[PDB]
Amino acid sequence: LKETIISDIHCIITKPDRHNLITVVVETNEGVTGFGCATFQQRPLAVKTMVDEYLKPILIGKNANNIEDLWQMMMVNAYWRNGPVINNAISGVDMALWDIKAKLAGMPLHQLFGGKSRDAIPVYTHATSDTMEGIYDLVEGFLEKGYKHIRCQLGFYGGVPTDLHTTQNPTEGSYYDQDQYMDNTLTMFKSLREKYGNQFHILHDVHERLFPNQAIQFAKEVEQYKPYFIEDILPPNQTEWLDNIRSQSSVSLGLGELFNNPEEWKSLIANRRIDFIRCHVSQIGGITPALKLGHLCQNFGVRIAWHCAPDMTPIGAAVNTHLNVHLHNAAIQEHVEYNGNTHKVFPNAAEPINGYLYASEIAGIGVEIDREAAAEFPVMYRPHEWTQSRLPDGAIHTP
Amino acid sequence: ETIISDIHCIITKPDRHNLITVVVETNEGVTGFGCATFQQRPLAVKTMVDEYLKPILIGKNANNIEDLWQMMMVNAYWRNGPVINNAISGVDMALWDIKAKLAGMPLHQLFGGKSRDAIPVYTHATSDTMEGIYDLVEGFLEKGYKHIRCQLGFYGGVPTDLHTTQNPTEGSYYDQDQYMDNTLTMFKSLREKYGNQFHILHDVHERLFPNQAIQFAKEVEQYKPYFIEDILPPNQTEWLDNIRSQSSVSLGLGELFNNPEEWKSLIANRRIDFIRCHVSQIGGITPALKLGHLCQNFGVRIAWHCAPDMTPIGAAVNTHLNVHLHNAAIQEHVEYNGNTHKVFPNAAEPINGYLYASEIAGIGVEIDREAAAEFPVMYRPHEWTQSRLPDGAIHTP
Ligand SMILES: O=C(O)[C@@H](O)[C@H](O)[C@H](O)CO
Ligand SMILES: O=C(O)[C@@H](O)[C@H](O)[C@H](O)CO
Ligand SMILES: [Mg+2]
Ligand SMILES: [Mg+2]
Repeated sequence: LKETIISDIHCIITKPDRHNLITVVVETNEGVTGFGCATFQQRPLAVKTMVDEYLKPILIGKNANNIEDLWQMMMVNAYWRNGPVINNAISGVDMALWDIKAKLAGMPLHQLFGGKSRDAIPVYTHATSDTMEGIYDLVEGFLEKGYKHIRCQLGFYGGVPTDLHTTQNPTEGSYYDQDQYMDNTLTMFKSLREKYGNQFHILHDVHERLFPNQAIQFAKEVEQYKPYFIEDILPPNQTEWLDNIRSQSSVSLGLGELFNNPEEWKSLIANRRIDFIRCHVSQIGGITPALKLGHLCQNFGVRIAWHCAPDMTPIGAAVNTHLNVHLHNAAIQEHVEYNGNTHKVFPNAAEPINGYLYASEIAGIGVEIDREAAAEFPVMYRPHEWTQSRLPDGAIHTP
Repeated sequence: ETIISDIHCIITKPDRHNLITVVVETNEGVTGFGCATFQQRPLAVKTMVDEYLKPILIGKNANNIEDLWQMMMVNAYWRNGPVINNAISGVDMALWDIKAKLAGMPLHQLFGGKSRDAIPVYTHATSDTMEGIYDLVEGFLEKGYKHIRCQLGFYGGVPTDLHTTQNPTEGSYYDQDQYMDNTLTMFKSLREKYGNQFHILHDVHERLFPNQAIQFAKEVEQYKPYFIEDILPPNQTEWLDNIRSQSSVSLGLGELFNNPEEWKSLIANRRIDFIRCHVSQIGGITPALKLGHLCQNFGVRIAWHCAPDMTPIGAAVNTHLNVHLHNAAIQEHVEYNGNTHKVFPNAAEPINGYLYASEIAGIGVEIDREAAAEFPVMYRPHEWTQSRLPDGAIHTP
């Protein structure tokens, strides 16, 4: 191996399905090209500005081989640090550098790490509908495909305030009622267990919809249905309340897709407050920190379920599968089938087979972006009205 | 209702620093100004304001600052961090400016008025020699300052003078042991010469590993610093327990904070004496009031970070916060140069070691948009942030 000099950096935003996806491309003098995921779907222009105007100038000319040095350097380069815009931009670079390294090594990404500790990673997918029969329809399709884990949600939560006990002139927003949401969810679980028994593991995402007193009540009530995990039962700033849950419920908990600061997860993990870490890999700054966090979780007996919803490139998905077949404490990979457009922008994107995702076996990450093809689906402004989530009295709640 | 009619985000560089101002316009003729300054990444903040905050603010009622703050903070789902928070801060401060203007009151009067007459100020004396420090100190004492942050030596640049490797990686190098030794010599020398004539502050600037920090804290204690600042990086503050158990040294920390999880345990466990957050990096006035109150409960005082790379609008806001919040302690000095005074008129300067809050309606300082246009954004690399130890490793800068 000789020095590998960075020659150019690109940042591409594309929207082949419903979400703005962000890819970073790192070119080298040596003609070895790396690809990485930088997807912060809600603010893609801010991530692209970050890469183009700020990371590019500090990276051109540097030796790509020293990923660790470059990561440490990038993370503190703006002085102020740790956030979703900065970390996503860095992730795109970090993943691309790992891609370049694996290509130079002539190895699949996970082989650099130390290779496999499992044959493939199990997958769970999403069944959400306003009717139980909609859920049943989705569930039965997934079971036919060999899925053994399904995240189920009954009802949609966020609409006009008129349906609720609201005030005389409600502030504009996406309204919901926490009690209605909990009641529907418990009914859903009961119905699913009566209908399917233990045919599949049921997951559910509380999505920080609750106050702490509601969260603990919900944990106790849902316990009997033995969810594989209940996800984001609290927002990231009230996880200290997990202690009271852990002292009286055996419910399995996943949390962390929101994290972009180590102080959000350090005490959480050291105190065993969760069972599955859920971080979005690009939010914490890429592969480099994901390995370390995986190892931290291993020490404390916490398993890994990285956030892998559709708001991420198939490049990012492939990276997570490499991480997932390598880290011994990886548990499961979230997945939603890719549409035709996405498959076209990112060739060779793996889909699950009989409920398992297999890591790519060519050199590198295994998935790149077709640039000229990404341009057909340009960045789209989206209001994301659901993030203006309000309770009946009109107050914002964490969405 | 005060309906928001437009939002602007102006980057201007009258001095060394790309400063960022948010302007909120209204149909009530009233105009608000706020600071969104993240100097190292200004275009990212501007993108955030222009493309993302503006559409969720136009047509909304500016009176309800608290709602708008809560709404903005979670609007991108992912949250916290310097880019989003600074954008939000610019808006938040401008909404406060509008409210104060409509009330016909200085900002601090909205909050509940003064709990001190003015806020003391600390200045900066950095030199390569003790004599250089003495000269600076004496000039400050003559002007009525009683608190001075002192630093002996400059720490960065070429590693030729250090015990480095054969072919050092490009970067701004320093040696932690030389830095600690120089700082201790500085404290000793200042106390020998001036005794208790003035309070001495020093900013460790996260230069140390935890084991070094603990040792330094114990050694420097005898010199009674007013505070030692950023003795640890924001991800190693658990190590403050080690220090707090065996040293009486006064500690300030937090200019780097942008996430409440960074300060919550720290404050509830009394691990610092002065909170140092930069108001715009935590999201503006709205969260600064709450954080100030949180500290008050726990017996922690306030020394918000102030620097030339914050608009004078931001400075004025801090002085309003400082004369109002009972647990405020001291305001870091920012000697603004002439161009900056031109672009941001009526900026207060210390008088006999004190900063007095503005007494006109509003924040009291605005941006002159024509003046600002004379100094467009200019790229800067900030090479100092690539800080390295003699073996070539990055250290938090
Ligand atoms: O676990 C999940 O897939 C969800 O929490 C989504 O990521 C969230 O609605 C933002 O897209
Ligand atoms: O406390 C201070 O004024 C310094 O730590 C500055 O924030 C830092 O050098 C970046 O400009
Ligand atoms: Mg989720
Ligand atoms: Mg400082």
